[PDB]
Amino acid sequence: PGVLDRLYGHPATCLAVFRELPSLAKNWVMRMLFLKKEFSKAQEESTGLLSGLRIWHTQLLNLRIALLGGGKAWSDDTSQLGPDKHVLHFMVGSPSAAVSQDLAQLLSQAGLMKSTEPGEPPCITSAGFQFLLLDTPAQLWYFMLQYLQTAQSRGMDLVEILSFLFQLSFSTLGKDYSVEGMSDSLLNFLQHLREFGLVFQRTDQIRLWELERDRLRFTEGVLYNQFLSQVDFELLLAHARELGVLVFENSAKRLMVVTPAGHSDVKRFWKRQK
Amino acid sequence: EDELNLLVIVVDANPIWWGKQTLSKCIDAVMVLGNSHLFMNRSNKLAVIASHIQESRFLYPKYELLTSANEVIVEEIKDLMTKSDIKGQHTETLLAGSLAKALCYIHRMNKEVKDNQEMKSRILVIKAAEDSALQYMNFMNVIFAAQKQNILIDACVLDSDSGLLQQACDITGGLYLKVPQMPSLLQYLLWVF
Amino acid sequence: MVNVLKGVLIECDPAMKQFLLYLDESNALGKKFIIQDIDDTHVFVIAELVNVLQERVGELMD
Repeated sequence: PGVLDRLYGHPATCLAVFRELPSLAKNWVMRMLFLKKEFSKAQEESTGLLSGLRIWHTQLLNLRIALLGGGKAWSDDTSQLGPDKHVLHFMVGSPSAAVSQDLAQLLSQAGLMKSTEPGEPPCITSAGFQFLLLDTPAQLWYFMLQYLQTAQSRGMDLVEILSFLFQLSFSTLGKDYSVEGMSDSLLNFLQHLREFGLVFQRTDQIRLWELERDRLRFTEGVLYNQFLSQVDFELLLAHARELGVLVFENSAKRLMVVTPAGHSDVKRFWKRQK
Repeated sequence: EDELNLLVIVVDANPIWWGKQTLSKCIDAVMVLGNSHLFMNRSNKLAVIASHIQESRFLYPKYELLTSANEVIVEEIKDLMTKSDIKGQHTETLLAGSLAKALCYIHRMNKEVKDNQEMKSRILVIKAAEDSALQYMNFMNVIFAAQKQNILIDACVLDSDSGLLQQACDITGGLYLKVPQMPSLLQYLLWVF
Repeated sequence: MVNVLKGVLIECDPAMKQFLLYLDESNALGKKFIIQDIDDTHVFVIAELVNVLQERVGELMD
């Protein structure tokens, strides 16, 4: 028994040390998970704590029944912690943690319904800017939140959940872009939404890579420069295009050179100052 | 689920657990494993026995029963904790006795089942202790009985060296694993066998 | 030397095709507008708007 605190303690130490900057915690948190845990954990630094928080519910999957109930007891504490904490990394952590608590079925639907966290997932879901990585955890959270409700008879949350409807504009975008990953996430939302509440609701190809190559063919959009007053002004203006890497061509005997459109302006500025 | 399955778990009680310094945790893990096992199929049953230093004792005897199983196990082990056979006062455990009890139970369950169809059973030993020469005849007797019965004896050695158990798995056609990292006990139970 | 600038498109074709664009330039109707000048054998200063036409015509032509 005495050994238990010591061994697991060392990994608690390791996680503590490289807690701040990256994502070291995930593997170590898992080990930590098995061996009032939540109450004690709360004091420890947030990141990593959340990581431990995330994996522990997952890990549960007799005494087990006792464990779940025990977890249910301090679901609020984690929830209080989840908000307030709220980078992409952090954001991923907060929803991943929330998602995990949701599958556990410990969270109270009421309470969840009126909370900032639900607004935040659809907010990121709405914005085009969010990266694919944030998107997948946001999506997963939503899916899990709906999954949590196996009733909807008594679930205020399955109202706010409706917030998925807002997503369609986002799916239109995303579709416009070739972002398959984002679209798939949307479909999962839809499918899951329908699932919960469904009851309530009513060679040959050789020429095809050649036909692809016929759609690519080169030229560049470009400024030409001529009638340069003396050689020093070709060589300055030329060297200052070459360090900008936007020389398409040069001929010093012509006193003539070519810049593609993207560095017309850095050349127009250098031509004015010096 | 068509085949009834009885898995008997023999838990080595030896105070070696002190070295383990936790027994409480080991019980919690074993309980989780049992619950999963019972949940997998209706036809699964479990029996739990403790191989203590002094003697072997029955902790418990279906999944509906699990709540009962949990209480019975916690209570039974606590009684076992007694000072006698403390620490490496006694290095060995009475595995032979435990196996004998297990085979008796399996036999009885089998006869009842015989009225019906066949039963499949296997014995799992969680072994902390060391073997001894005096133990050889008794242990082997039980082992050979199991092999003849075609009942596999699997063993998970958390620590110590029980060669006889290793031999037991080989003869029996069971599985033997010496666990590196005893805290990973739950994974071994689920994954290993 | 920043005397004069001219937005144009710089075509970096091969020593085989360049002469067809020139040919395209002459002996053509509504053309000859196409090439500003031949800076190098490989490169030409050309078109802008004409580039779509030059490419397409080359495609259609052998």
